[PDB]
Amino acid sequence: IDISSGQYQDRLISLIALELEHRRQNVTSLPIAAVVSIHDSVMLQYER
Amino acid sequence: AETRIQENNRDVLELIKRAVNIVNSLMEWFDICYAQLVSGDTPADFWKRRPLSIVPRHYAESPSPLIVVSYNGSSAWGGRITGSPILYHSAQAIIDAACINARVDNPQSLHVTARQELVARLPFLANVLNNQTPLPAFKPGAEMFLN
Repeated sequence: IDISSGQYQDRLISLIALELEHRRQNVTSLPIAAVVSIHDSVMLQYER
Repeated sequence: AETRIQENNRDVLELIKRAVNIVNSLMEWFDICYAQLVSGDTPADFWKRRPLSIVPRHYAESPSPLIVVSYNGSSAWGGRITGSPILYHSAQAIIDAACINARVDNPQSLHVTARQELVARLPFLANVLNNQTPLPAFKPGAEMFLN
């Protein structure tokens, strides 16, 4: 038993949330630089 | 009322700013130095550290306001140290309502209920309705022509 069936549902929900946030809001209070900064090292640290 | 209006306006401005953000598209040294330099005190300096109160009352007889200064450190008239000061209220709305009830300005020609309400609300006004110590009209400045 494992949880590998809701990946597509989570991806589509995240995409819908992002598109509605872009259409209505303008990020601002949502941290967008910290996530990019941490992912810049996560991409080369977690996959290797 | 002005404070309530100001706080409502500031709350409106704060909520507008929040909506815009969400959707876009300390004299101790100074006192020591003053004491060292001036080396002299006057009564008109201790009250300068706290906000003062000015109550001018001018008139057409002479162009000079009647400035009134009240202590801020005491709960006197006009002082604001603990909360709402004396406002001298709850003594005009009832009189205005009584006068406008029968559309008659003079309270002498009012109803019995209005007279009873005025007596109950104003204990000092009960001495006029009984018609004691008769005097022609109400002329406080009678000494001149009387003499």
